[PDB]
Amino acid sequence: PPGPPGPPG
Amino acid sequence: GFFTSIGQMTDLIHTEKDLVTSLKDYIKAEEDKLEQIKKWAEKLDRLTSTATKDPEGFVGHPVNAFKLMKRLNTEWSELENLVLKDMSDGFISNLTIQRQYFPNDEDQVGAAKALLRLQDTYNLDTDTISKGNLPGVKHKSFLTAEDCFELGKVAYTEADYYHTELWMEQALRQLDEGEISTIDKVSVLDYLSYAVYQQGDLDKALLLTKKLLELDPEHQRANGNLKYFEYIMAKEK
Amino acid sequence: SIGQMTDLIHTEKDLVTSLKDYIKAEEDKLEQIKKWAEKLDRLTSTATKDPEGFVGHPVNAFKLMKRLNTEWSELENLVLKDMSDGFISNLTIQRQYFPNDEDQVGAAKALLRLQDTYNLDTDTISKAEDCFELGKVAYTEADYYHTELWMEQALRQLDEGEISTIDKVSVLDYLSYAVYLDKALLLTKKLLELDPEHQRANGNLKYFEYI
Repeated sequence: PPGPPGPPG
Repeated sequence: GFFTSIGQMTDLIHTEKDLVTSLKDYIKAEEDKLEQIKKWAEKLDRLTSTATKDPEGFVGHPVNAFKLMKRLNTEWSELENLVLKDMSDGFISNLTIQRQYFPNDEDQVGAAKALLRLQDTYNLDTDTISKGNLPGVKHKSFLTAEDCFELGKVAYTEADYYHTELWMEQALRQLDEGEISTIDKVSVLDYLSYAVYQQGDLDKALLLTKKLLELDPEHQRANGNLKYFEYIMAKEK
Repeated sequence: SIGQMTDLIHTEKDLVTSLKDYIKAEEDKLEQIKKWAEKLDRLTSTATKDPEGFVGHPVNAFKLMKRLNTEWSELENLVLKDMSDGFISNLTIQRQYFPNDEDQVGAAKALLRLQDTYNLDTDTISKAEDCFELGKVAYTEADYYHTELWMEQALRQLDEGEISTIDKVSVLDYLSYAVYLDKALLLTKKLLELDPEHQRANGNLKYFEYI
């Protein structure tokens, strides 16, 4: 399972 | 203090005008040195072009050789000296002195937040503000795509994804209409897709990340966001 | 030597091109700094017209905070960027093969010899600071003969309106020495009319009188 978005950021 | 905020900016304006005078005098000084050096180089071009068309006959007569020795030994040093002469110290000293009185990062977010507050307060879409159509007011003032980008970033740091989304879109629109800017669309879509994600618009975030990857197929986070978005959506079912 | 020189002119021409690149680069930086100055000049002029209303505008305030905080720093960096580094490093490298003070006197002394070998008169050779250097090289070698010839030649060139960095007063003092009473007394009197503040000019003329 994929990981959540990091700050752009 | 509200009126001390204005008094401070007004003082800052007078300071900034004076920095411009100091800057114009600096420019004037560089132009004079450069013009001297330019004349000097041209003169040296003449001496060398004429020399190179018959170098051996030229160099044997010793008066010319004497002249050749002197130029490299003496004239080129004077030139190195002129070239190395710094003309900016007056201006730099003054600026160094003035930065004591400059605003910091905090004053810049404050002004940004006041923009966000007027927008919220008068219910303005971002394109209206950027284009200078504020509740009657003249004279019009405008935001660059990069200004929009910065406002988007101030909102972002406060985790205000509503304003983040809004201003990045405004920046993006302006880049798309053809504004030349130091800011690139990928940076904006990076922040934009992200704000859209915090706000729970999975579809919009997926679409925008795809637009980013269209411009930058090897964008590392955007590739990660793409797989992620696609995963959660397939699972919401 | 000659073959050595051929390499030196090559070095000098190539230095002129590097010099041309330096000039072009400074010009571009100067042009950028000027465009930025003009823009700031307009905002500050518009603003000065009505300061309060101006900063009174939330868009101008934000623009103001950012420009002072971020933009003037970018401008300063450009102002501070030195454009001569490439050229200056190169000139230093090319300078190993430059002649030095001893070469310059060598070619100067050779010139005196050549003037001597083919008997060229001072009027003939030139066809002024250069002339000044030569009178002095002879004087250093106690060659009061060539000193007289050469100071007289420089003055001839100066009176004929060739402006030069050399002050004429430095030229006449040595020449009055060079003559060494009548030509000396005359030139000394000539020195003092133009520049009364010369110490060693006054006391000598006073000394010349008693003899």
